[PDB]
Amino acid sequence: MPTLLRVYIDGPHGMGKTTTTQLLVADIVYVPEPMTYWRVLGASETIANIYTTQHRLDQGEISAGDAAVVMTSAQITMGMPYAVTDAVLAPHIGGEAGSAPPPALTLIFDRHPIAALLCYPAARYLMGSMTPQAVLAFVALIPPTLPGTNIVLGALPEDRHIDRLAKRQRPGERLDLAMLAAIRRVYGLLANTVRYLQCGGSWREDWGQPRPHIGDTLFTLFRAPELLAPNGDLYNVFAWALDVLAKRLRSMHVFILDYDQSPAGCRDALLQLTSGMVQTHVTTPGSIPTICDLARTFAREMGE
Amino acid sequence: MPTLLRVYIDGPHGMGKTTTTQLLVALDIVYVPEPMTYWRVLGASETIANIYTTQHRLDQGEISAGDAAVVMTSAQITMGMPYAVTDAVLAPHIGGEAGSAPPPALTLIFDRHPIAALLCYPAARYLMGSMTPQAVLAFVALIPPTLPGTNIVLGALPEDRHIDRLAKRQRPGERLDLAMLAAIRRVYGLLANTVRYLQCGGSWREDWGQLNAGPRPHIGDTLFTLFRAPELLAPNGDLYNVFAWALDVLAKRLRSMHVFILDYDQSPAGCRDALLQLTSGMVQTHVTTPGSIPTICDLARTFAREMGE
Ligand SMILES: O=c1[nH]c(=O)n([C@H]2C[C@H](O)[C@@H](CO)O2)cc1/C=C/Br
Ligand SMILES: O=c1[nH]c(=O)n([C@H]2C[C@H](O)[C@@H](CO)O2)cc1/C=C/Br
Repeated sequence: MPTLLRVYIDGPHGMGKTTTTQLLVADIVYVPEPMTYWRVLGASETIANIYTTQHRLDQGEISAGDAAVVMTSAQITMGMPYAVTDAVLAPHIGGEAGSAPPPALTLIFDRHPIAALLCYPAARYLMGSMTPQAVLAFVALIPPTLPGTNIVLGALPEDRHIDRLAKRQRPGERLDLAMLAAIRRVYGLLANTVRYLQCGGSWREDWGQPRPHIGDTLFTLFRAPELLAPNGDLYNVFAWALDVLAKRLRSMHVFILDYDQSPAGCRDALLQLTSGMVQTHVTTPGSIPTICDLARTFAREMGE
Repeated sequence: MPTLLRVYIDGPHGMGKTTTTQLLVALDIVYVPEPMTYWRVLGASETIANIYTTQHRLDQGEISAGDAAVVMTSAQITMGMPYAVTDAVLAPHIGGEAGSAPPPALTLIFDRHPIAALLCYPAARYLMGSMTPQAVLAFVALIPPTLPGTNIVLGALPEDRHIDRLAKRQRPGERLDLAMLAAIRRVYGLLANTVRYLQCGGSWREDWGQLNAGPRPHIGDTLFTLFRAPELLAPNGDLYNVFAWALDVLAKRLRSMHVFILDYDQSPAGCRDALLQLTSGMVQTHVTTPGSIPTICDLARTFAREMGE
């Protein structure tokens, strides 16, 4: 069976992810952000909706709970194209290519399902607009990590990123620096959690508070009072959700892209990170054509 | 190599599903209750009361269509949470199908299945106007992979006996809405058909234009018919590719399930016995370790203790 190489460009927004990633593509397909689904298809102006709710809450115009139903609902719309894409792609993915020949196909996904199912929801809770239980519901629904999941997260100084973000302002966005901090922190903890997990870290054994300290992983976010029994013990439901987060993240292949550089530079770098990524076999002869079409139809229909 | 028997009893509420689940376990077996405590306090405060109140305000016209959808969707996420985590932890303990084959080492009787929270109630709420079809399809896209030996028992009870039954008991927060009752009844009815249609070779794509335990049903009698929504249709008339991909998943998820029908129009013990009879010819699965049984047993035990009653 021929091999496929899937790469998921992810990280905080405003770092130049999309720009540099189309820049290297345009055997290689680029799956963009489902902007059309966000703005029109699934609902109208989801982005605007998200940034507006926060602001009304920020300004005391709504309660933390109103911001939460809207926020939760919006996050459902946000990752819908990602959930179906993973779901349909899942059967075609086989085991890792002996890592391997040039892959018969390279998919450049602009973000992975975890952004909408884990990262953004976490950021919003850190922003006071999502319940830690809603977040934990998103985690529980995270699809099993298919082999060959290479996530490229980005690295960029804060003030440089604020400069860059001043422009990557999706339709109806608000330059919220606290959200930028929250999301940077969330993607930071995540890079740390993957390592902690890959280095043998056990959240249940470390809960009591080489490899990162549990206090520097996503597990810290869930020491939320809402998640605890009157005796301080995490409820089992929530603990089982942390077990899921743990097995979904431990098999993901993480790579870092320093965005503090020129477009051709960021782009070159990304082409560099490619040599250590895990590729896989497709399950059928028709997998490559069918995957290629999938990717081209997503772009065509939802890219904006 | 031990074998496990999983049985999810599902269907519209108010049919007596839980008494009969419990009676059956009173006759080894382990019962996994509805996570009423998660819905009342752990995940959110009075989630069921919220659902019935939100639809009401929508109905009364106090809240607006989208105001309700935003509440219904968040309420549906909370309702399904315990179901989705329990499924995710179970998954790696489930091995190949064995059949019903000798007595299983462990028998798990679940009150409802993940699709109740991620498909049925949401599809029912869509029909009630309190949810959008895009969102229902969003949930559908997140329906976890169907593990082998996924035996689902749906109930059958006459519309009238059901209404009376509903009319007698009292859920906390629930409100007698026979419009939702009919909605939930039709939805579980399309589900039953859907499984059979898929198991009879149907391809919703082949038959989209047309919109065993019996013959193959007409696509219009399956759940695919709820998605002929204008908002899911492109200008050219067909469904946008996102939504059609969601329906492919729905097909994949339900075609490997083993669905059974239990008639609830009999005494509690009658139902107890009718279900004990369907159970005999239900597909078992091996576990992935002898020690998966103890584990599985305890997971079920803790779930009950923590979220039941
Ligand atoms: O879950 C999400 N939620 C969210 O708030 N965003 C924001 C970031 C930026 O404002 C704009 C474009 O990424 O939308 C992205 C996603 C991505 C999901 Br895949
Ligand atoms: O998704 C759901 N949503 C919903 O409205 N309910 C209602 C039914 C009844 O009124 C009450 C108890 O099941 O809650 C059940 C479920 C259970 C899903 Br698992």
